[PDB]
Amino acid sequence: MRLLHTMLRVGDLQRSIDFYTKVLGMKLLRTSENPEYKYSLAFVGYGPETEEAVIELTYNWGVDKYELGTAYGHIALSVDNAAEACEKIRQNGGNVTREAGPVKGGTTVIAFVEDPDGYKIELIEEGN
Amino acid sequence: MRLLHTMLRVGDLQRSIDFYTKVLGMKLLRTSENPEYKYSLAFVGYGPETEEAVIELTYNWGVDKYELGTAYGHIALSVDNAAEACEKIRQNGGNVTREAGPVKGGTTVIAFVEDPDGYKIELIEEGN
Ligand code: NI
Ligand code: NI
Repeated sequence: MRLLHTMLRVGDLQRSIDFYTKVLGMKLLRTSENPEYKYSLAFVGYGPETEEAVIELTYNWGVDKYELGTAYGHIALSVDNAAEACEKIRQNGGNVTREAGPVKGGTTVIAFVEDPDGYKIELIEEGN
Repeated sequence: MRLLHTMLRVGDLQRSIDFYTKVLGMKLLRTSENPEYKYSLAFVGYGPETEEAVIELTYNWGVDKYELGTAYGHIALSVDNAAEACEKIRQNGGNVTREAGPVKGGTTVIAFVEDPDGYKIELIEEGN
């Protein structure tokens, strides 16, 4: 068994695709529409769904906002360069909630940011 | 770059750990506790953190309930036997919201369940 994906509802599909791919470096793997139930999907990721976990973005026609709640935490991604991502993210209008820097008591560089819908993302700069 | 984990706040750590490991077949990869911030964590997954995406279960001391909200969707996992999985889940702390079966106009078998805290999980099956 394997973990396939994490699905998040977004208020604007393209805005989200633009962010994940252009700002975070993922690729748009596939997209679909469901006319019957009025929603669209997009899968974004760093590699093929067959080999690894990705993100499923769901856009319900006409719905631009959701209630985030207090349960869901975040998604953590390995980042090539934390500082730069924060910069890209910021200048790209986003919010950096935790500037890049070594984590408390450790050495690993991490940062926290928010996507366009306010979801939190943890960036961690990390057989063979 | 890769997806590292998805973090979910849980009302009872062991309760969550038992569900993901005993019912879903994941393994407990690591744990930690932090007095400053008052929480404990458990990482569960089908492979080590360096090979796969996993789940970060967060238990905030003395907090046993959160607001799920309407934004967060689910986590999808592959399974060998959706029907069997559903049964195991419904009988061990979970709930089945969508019985195993093919998707309209498809043949791929899927189901939707809820874990002990209400989080949705999508089960995707991989001549009887
Ligand atoms: Ni995390
Ligand atoms: Ni899904």
